[PDB]
Amino acid sequence: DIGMGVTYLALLAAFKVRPTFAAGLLLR
Repeated sequence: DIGMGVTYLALLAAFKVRPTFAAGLLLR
């Protein structure tokens, strides 16, 4: 695609923001 490398890195990695709350909930 025009930019599949952006989705596989953003929509695949950057997308992981939900669990980022519990994953780093230890930080205050």
